[PDB]
Amino acid sequence: KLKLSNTVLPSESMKVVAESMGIAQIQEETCQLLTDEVSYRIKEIAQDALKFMHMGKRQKLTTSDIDYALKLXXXXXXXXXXSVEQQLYYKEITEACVGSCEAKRAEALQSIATDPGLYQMLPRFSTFISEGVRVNVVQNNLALLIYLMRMVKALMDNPTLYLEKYVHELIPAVMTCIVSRQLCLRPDVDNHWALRDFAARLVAQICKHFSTTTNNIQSRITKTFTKSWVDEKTPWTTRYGSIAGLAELGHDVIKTLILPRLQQEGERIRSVLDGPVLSNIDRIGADHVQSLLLKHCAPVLAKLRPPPDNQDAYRAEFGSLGPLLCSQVVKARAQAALQ
Amino acid sequence: NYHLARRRTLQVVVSSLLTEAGFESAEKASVETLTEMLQSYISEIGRSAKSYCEHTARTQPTLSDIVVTLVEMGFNVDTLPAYAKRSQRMVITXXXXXXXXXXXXXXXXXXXXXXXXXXXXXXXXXXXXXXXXXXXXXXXXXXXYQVLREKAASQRRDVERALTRFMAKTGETQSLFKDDVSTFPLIAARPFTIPYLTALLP
Repeated sequence: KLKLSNTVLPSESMKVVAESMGIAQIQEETCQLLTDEVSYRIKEIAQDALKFMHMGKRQKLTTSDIDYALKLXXXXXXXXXXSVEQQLYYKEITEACVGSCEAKRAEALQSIATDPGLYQMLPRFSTFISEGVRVNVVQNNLALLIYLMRMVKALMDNPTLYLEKYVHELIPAVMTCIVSRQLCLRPDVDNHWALRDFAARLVAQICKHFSTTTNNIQSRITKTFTKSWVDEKTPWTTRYGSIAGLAELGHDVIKTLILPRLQQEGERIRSVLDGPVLSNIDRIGADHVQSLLLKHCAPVLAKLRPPPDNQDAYRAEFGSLGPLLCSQVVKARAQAALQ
Repeated sequence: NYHLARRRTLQVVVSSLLTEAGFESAEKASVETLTEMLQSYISEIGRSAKSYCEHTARTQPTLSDIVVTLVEMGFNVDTLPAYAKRSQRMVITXXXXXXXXXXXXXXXXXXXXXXXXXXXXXXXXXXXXXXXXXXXXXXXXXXXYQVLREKAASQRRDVERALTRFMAKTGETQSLFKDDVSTFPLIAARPFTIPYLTALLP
C-alpha cells in the first residue's frame, strides 16, 4: 500500500556543487552513491528527530529538535429548549442588560462575548431583544438603545455563535437604530449622534462577513442609504445615519459616493448654513452633523488628493469645506508625520 | 514564533558592534549566521561552566571559574578593561521589550451547589449550573379554577352565538325590527308535520 523510493538528488547538480570547488571531471555513479549515503544519514536522523519530538510530544519539527538530534390520545406536554437553570441564567442576562451597576453591565458584556457553546439561548434571546428594540424605538429611550447596541456588539464577538441563520431579525433593528427620531429630548439629541456612530461602526463590523453570499448586506444597505440620501425633506438624523453608515463601509465606498456628494452635500451645507430664518434645533443639529461628516470624510480625499492648493481645493469642494477640509488635511499631514 | 524576538535582539547587538566597527554594508544571511555563532558561543560558555562547576559538589559558578573557562575557551582577559573603553563607553545600550498583561473578566451567575461534594477536594472551582447541569420544563400549569370555568363557559356562549348567526343568515329568517340581518336575524318558523315526536324526544 506504500512504496518508499530513494529521494536521490540529480548527480549533475551535485557535480555542479562539487566543481564549484573545482574538483575534477566526475563520473555519475560516484555522486549517485554519494547522494544515496547522505540520504541514508539524513533520513536516519529524520527518524531520530521524530523520536525526539514524539517524546517531546509535538507534531511539528523545529530547528532546535534537529539540533538536539546532532548529538552524534392526548400527547405528552412539551419541554422547551431551555433548562430552568439556563433560562434563569438568561433572566440574569436580561436584567443585567437592564443593569444600572456598570460592573453588572460589563459582567454581562463579557458573559455574552465569551460563552461559546451557548447557542441555544440563541435566537429567543435575540428575537425579543429585537422586539424590545422596536418597542423602545416607540418609547424613544437612549439608555435601552445603548444597552442593546453594546449587547449586539458583544453578540458579534462571541466567535462560535454563528450569525448566519439568525441574521435576518437583527440587522433591521440596527438600521432602525440608525435612521431617525431618537428624540428623548431636543437639547439631548447629542448622545444620539454617538449612538449612530457606534451603530454604523457595528454595521461595519457586520459587513465584512456575510456579503459573499446573497448580497443583502452590501447591495441592500448601500442602496438603502443611497435612496435615503436622495430622500429630500427628511430630518437630518436620517442624513447623518445614512452618510455615517456609508462612511463605515470603507475608503473606496466613500471614494465612489462622496465624489459627487462632496459638492452636492456642500450645496446641502450652504442650504443649511446661511439658510433659514430660525430653526436652531435643526440648525445646530445639521451643522454639527455636516462638520462631523466633513472631517470624517476628509481622510478619503486626503489619501486621494495631495494637500496642495487649499484655495483651489475649496473651489474643488464648494467652498464650505474650505478650510476645515484644509485644517483636516493639515491634521492628516500631521498624522502622516506621526508615522 | 514568540521566541524569535530575542534572536533578533541579538541581531541588534550584532548591528551595534558592526556600527562600532564601521561597516556600511553587509551580507544579511552571513550576519544572521554569525549571530547564530554568537548564541552558540554563549551556550558553549554555559556548557563549559555548567559541567565545570559541577566539579564542586556545590553549584554556583563564580568569577574565577569563568576566568578559567574563558582562558580554557581561548581569550586574553587583560583586554577586558580596555575593551570597556569600547563597549560601555562607545556603544549605546539598547533596551529590552516585553509587553505582558492579565486581562479582566466577570461572568457572575449564582450557582455552585456542591463545594467539595462527595469526592471532597478543596482545590478546584466548580463551574456553575448555567453550563454543566440541566433541568426539565413542564411550563403549563394554568390551574386557575374560576378563570378556567370562565374560559369554558365563555367559549360555550361563543359557540351558541356562532351557530345562531349561521342558521340565522342561512334559513328562513323573520326579524324583530325591520331588516335586521345584522343584529337579530331570528330563524322563522318551520312548522313541520309531526310536532310531538320531535318535542317529546330525549
